[PDB]
Parts: sequence; structure tokens; C-alpha cells
Amino acid sequence: AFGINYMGRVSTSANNDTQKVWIYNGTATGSNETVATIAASGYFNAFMVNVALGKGPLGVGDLIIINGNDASAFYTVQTITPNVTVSVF
Amino acid sequence: AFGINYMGRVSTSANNDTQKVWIYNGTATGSNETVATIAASGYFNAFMVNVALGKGPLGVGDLIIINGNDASAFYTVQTITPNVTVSVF
Amino acid sequence: EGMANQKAPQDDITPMNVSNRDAEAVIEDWYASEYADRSFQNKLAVNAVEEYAKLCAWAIGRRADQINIDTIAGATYSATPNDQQGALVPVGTTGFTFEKLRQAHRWLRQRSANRGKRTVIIDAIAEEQLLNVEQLTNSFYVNQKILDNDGLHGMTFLGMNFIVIPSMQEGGLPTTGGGTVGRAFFINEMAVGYAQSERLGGDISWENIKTSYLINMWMEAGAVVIDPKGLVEVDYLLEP
Amino acid sequence: TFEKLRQAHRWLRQRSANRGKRTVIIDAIAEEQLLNVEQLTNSFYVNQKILDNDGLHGMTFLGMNFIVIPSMQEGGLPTTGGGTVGRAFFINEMAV
Amino acid sequence: KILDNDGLHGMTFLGMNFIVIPSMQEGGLPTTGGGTVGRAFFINEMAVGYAQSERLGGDISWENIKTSYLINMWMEAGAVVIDPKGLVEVDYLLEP
Amino acid sequence: VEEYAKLCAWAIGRRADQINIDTIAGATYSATPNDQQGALVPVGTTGF
Amino acid sequence: GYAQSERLGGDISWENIKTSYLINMWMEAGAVVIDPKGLVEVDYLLEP
Amino acid sequence: EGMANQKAPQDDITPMNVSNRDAEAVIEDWYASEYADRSFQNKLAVNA
Amino acid sequence: SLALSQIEIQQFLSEAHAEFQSEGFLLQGAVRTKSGTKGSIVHFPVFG
Repeated sequence: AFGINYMGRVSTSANNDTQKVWIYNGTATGSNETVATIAASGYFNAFMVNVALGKGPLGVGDLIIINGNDASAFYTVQTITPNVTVSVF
Repeated sequence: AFGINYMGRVSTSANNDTQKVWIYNGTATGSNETVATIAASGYFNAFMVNVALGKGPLGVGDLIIINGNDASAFYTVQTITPNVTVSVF
Repeated sequence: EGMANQKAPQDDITPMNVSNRDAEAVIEDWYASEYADRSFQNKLAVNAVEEYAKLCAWAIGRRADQINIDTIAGATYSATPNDQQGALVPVGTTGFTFEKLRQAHRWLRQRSANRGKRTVIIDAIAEEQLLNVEQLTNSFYVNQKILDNDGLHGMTFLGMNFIVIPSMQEGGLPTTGGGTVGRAFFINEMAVGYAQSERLGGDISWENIKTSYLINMWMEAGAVVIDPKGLVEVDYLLEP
Repeated sequence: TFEKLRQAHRWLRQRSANRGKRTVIIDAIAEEQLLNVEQLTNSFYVNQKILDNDGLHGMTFLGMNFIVIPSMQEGGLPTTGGGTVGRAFFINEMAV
Repeated sequence: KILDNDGLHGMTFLGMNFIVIPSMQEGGLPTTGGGTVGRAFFINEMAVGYAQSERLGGDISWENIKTSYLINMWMEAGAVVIDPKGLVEVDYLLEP
Repeated sequence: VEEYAKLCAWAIGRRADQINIDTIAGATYSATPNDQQGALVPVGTTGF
Repeated sequence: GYAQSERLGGDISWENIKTSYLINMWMEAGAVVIDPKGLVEVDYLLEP
Repeated sequence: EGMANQKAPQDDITPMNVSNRDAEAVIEDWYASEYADRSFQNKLAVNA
Repeated sequence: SLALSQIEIQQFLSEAHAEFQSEGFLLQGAVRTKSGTKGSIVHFPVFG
């Protein structure tokens, strides 16, 4: 499942009118799950505060660098409500 | 057109001997323009201080993460004078 | 409103964004004036200037109430409101009943607008119907007997103070549905902003050219809805 | 009825004539019909118990004093509608 | 007499204290049945444990790099169900 | 800064309430509970 | 008409993360033409 | 700009209208910044 | 002159209004509370 200790932020800007870049450690030293599992729908629901209302640190268009235990890929957030879904960058 | 409120830094380092990474928000919550429109020549001219002399925050080789209203891609700054032009990364 | 989120240790903080907006009140000027010819000083048993100064101040005061009423009644009310709309209790097929009081109180409680001073403005017909409600007049529901007293004027119910607005030539409380439906409003104090540039100014001067005293009073104010979440409207049939 | 009594109080309030001393003059038939109103005779609603007293004559309700006029050879309280409709009056003290 | 008071907020009935939770962006009281059935809860005090390490900390600092003031407040606590036998849930229709 | 400090304090206070609510609502409720379940009063066809 | 809210502000800070001092001056101003009747433009050849 | 006129004695004064207009300046924020690493504190005779 | 309406000003008030929201801490003391705890987990022993 999602582990907040393996979620970090790449973008340094605090400007909230633009997007953010995240990096996730799903490798053997992190969550130890495949890229497909991490990219499944609703995986990042635990990272949001109220996913039903789309309230949380993730925004639509945010770029996530997913480091799975088998490969790595760039992904982009499309929806934050009622679920958090990502797609290939 | 270009809006400074939609441009933010990504690279945290202040080392001026290396390139910087930027992110632009052209999605529905930002400029609401396509990737092709943003990647057109001279679009980021308003960001520079004096584009005629290549004086501005952007440098040659800086990586820009462009999020259009249809897709997202990595782009690299090729020239800063007399126009700011980018190409895919 | 802010919001609290979680983050990894030593990770950069990611604030939850707080929205902002603005409310604009437009200032207007009104005048209440009268003349008192000097030839009437010795011909009257009353003091014309003194009476006129009192009547002019009441005219200004009545307009001040009208400005507040127009702003409150002019807001947008919906039975399924969003954050920019006040709550509406539809007329249905009844008058001002105890059920509509509960529903109006529900909206204030739900939207965190039930703290501080809350006022219910009603007109004479609304009071007449509310005097038939058992929960307001029976001494086993409330610790007062308004039927032995000034009625609903000044009464406190569920922590809200009732104010009865008389029929004013300035307009009073508006109606709807072709003059068959009355409107009553539940207002949290912070929900409406009233800018008072000049509450009651004036000048009483002797005009030698007209050989008269000019009692001239004026006011300068405007109102705006600040937070519709603290506004509720109740609709009732004037003839239930 | 109680509805008519509430409407009369509504008119005084609506026309800003509901402050100070107010008097209600009614005839005997009006008192008889008004004695059926629960809100006038029940201790749930009023402090006084008019059924242990002179009834509506001299009672105070909503700040208004009630006076019952008997039949008078001088005319008393006038009627209307061919003698089938009674008339009762609510008077602010300063109005007369 | 709760109608001369804050209603059900703070009322005591059958020895139980009532708290009215308003609408909250954080979620407030959860709903069920597709948002048509509300959920209310009865709790014995000993049935739930709440451990509080820091009620309200904070710090306000000037960040020259971002040319901004960072207002930062935090809390640190957790909760658990000691005994489910002291928990009751009541389900009701939001529009009966 | 003063308004943000006031608003952030209320946000923390609302999270403290939400922690309690989430824990209470997170239990398993049944109309025929065992020792590890809370009791449930079913909705039926009425309000509160 | 030239309106300067801040002619020359600034702040010099120690940044431990970057192990460096940040010298950060700023200004806040804007200008407008109040009366165009007071402006004259003279055009000339750079190489006559 | 006003103007002085004439009138008959004991006649009402007739002012000459004075116009009014407004000009709006938009305020901008500019930053001039630099970094000075602590590694250069002891290596420079110039105070960076 | 009535032209003075062209240079009328607007006033912005310094007292801000926060939208009607809960201040939290409504469930303080409603459950068995342990204050000043330390550690990642707090254990409550239970007997059957």
C-alpha cells in the first residue's frame, strides 16, 4: 500500500498556481511494488486528506516520478476526486 | 499568452554553474493552451528581462516541464536571443 | 478555510491553499429637510423647528433600515445552496410554522453560523402567524409568556432575537409570489456588512432670503452581503 | 376568533401604533366568543386566570386592556349588516 | 428548556451529553447510502482512547529564498477503540 | 500573517475532531454484534 | 507620475541549507502618464 | 482649469465648470539577488 | 462641479472576515484522554 515515508517532493517552488513534481520510492528499499501496482487507480488515495472532495497535497497535472521495484516511469495526475488516477507521461 | 504566475522553479540548487529546471502550468487551471502553442518560438519572451540581449532567468540548456491542456512534455531551451525557442527533450 | 495534511519527515511542507474574495458596498446619500417660516413663531403654540428636527431624524432612521433590508433581501437564496448562496426554506403550502423555524435554525447550525448574535427580521404578518405556534407561546416550552408581553418583538428563541419590522413607506420587507408570499430572514451579525460614512448629519440654519429656518438632515451609508452562509430566508403564505 | 384577535394586533404593530396604552372595547357577544380561546384562559399562556375573575372585563392581553360595554339605551356599541355583525374597536390611547 | 438555550448542543438527556458537529471540509460525520443516510454515534467515555503528544505547536518564519512568511502549525495525536461494546451507531434518513 | 495564523489554528482543531470521528466511525457495527463489534440501529424508513 | 511603494527594500540572510548568504534587494513601483500634453518626442538619424 | 467671469451686482454667481479625470499606475515588483557561499568568506579580501 | 465624481475613492477595510467555519476541539475530553504521551504507539491494556 501507499507509504508516506517513501513520498518526497522534487519541485522547490512554493507557488501554488503552478504544478508540483513528486518522487515515489516503490523499489525494494521502499514500498517494494511494481510500477503497475503503484499506477493503479486509487493507489494514492491515502495521500489525500479528503479524496471525496478532492482535498489534498496532489493537484491535477502534477508529475510523479514512480520508481517501482521492476522499472521506473514518469506519470501525471489526472483526477483527484473521487479517486486519484495517474497516466503515463 | 505567458503568465508569470504559472511559471515556477523545480531545481532547488542555487549553483549557477549548472542548469535549472522549470515547470509551466498551461492546463485548464493555468494558461489553458496546448503544448504546441506554448512550445512555439518566442512564447517565453515575456519571462526574460531583455530578450534582445539574452538577459533573463532562463538560460541555454534549462529544462522546462510544460503541462498543456492536452498533454505534457519535457522541453529544453535552445536559444535566449533574439527569441526564446525550445525543443523536445 | 485552511486544512491540515501529512508529510514525510524532512520533506518540504505543502500548504493547503486558502481562498480569498471581496465584498463591495455602494454608498448612497439621502436628505430629510423642512422649512419653518419666522412668521409662524408667534402664531403657533408648538415649536415648529423642534418638531421638524424630530420628524426629519425619523425619516433618516427609516431610510437606514431600508438600506439594510434591501441588501439582505437582495441576496441569492437557494433550497440547495452553494458557498455563495444563502439558504432558502421554500413556502410549500403553509404559513410560518414551527417546522420552518427548525429548518432555518438547521441551516445556521450546519454552516457554522450559529455563534455570536443572530437576528430574525419578520414583518407584522409573520408575527401574527407565529403567535399561533405552541412552542413559542406555551410556558412549558419557553421560560416566558410573550402573550403577557410585547409579543415576538424582542423575544429570544433558540438564541436568536426577533425584530418586527412595521410597514414603512420606504418599502419595508418585500414580498414575492404576486404579493401572496411573505419573506423572513435569519441573519448572523457577521454575515452582512454595513458601511456608515455618516449615520445622522445635519445643519439647522437661518436663511435670511427666505426668512425661514432650514432643518436639513442627511445620511450616507451602504450595505453588502459578506458571507451568504450566515443568511437564511423563510417563505410563508400570507393567507395560510 | 383568536385569528381575528391576532389580526387586530397585527394592524396596530404594522402601522407603528403598538406602543403605550392600548384599549379594546367589545360588547358582551364578543366576550362570549373570545372566552372559547384557549390562549386567553389557560395558565400555559397567560399569568392571570380570568375564569376565576371578571372574565375578559379588565383583563390584559398582549399589553392591551379589555373593556366590555353592556347594552345601553343611548346606543352602546353599534352594529352593522342589518344587526347581524358586531363591531369591536382597538384604540391606541393617543389616537383619540 | 432547550428552546431557551443552544438546542441539542450541550443538552443532557438520560445522562448523555449531546454534541452537534457542523459540516466540515475534513469530512465531519460520515454519511452512507450514497449521501442519503446520516450516521450518529453514542460513545461511552472509556470505550475510546485518545493519546495526545502535542496539542498545538507552531512557528512563523521569514523565508528569504521564497520572499515569503511561512506560517506553520502542527499537532501530534492518535486514537484507538478500547472497547467496541461502548459504541452505538444510529442510521437515519436525511430526508425522511 | 495574523489571519493565516488564526486560520491554521482552527484547521488543527478541526483535525483533532476528525481523528476522534474517524476512529469512532471506523469500528464495525452490526445489528447483532459480537464482543468486537459496536451496536447498530438500522435506518429503516425513518429519520432520527 | 511615478509611484514607488518601496524604493529600495532588501534582506540579507544566512541560508544553512545552501551554506551561503543570500543578498536579496527588491523594489515596488509603477509609472503612468498623467498629462500627455507635457511630452514631446524628437526623432533623429543615428548616422546623418 | 477654471476661469473668472463677470456678473451684474446682486446677481447669482455662475461658476465656470472645472473638469476632472484620473490616471492609474500599475505597481510592479522586481528583485535583484545574489548568493555568497561561506567558502569564499575566508578566501576573499573583498567583502562579497 | 459635478465632475468630482470622476475622482471618487474607494476604501478597503483592515478587519478581515473568515468564512463561517468550525474552530475544532469540539470532542475534547469526550473520550478517555492521555496527555503528554511519548513514543510512536500508546498501548491500552484490556482485560476480558
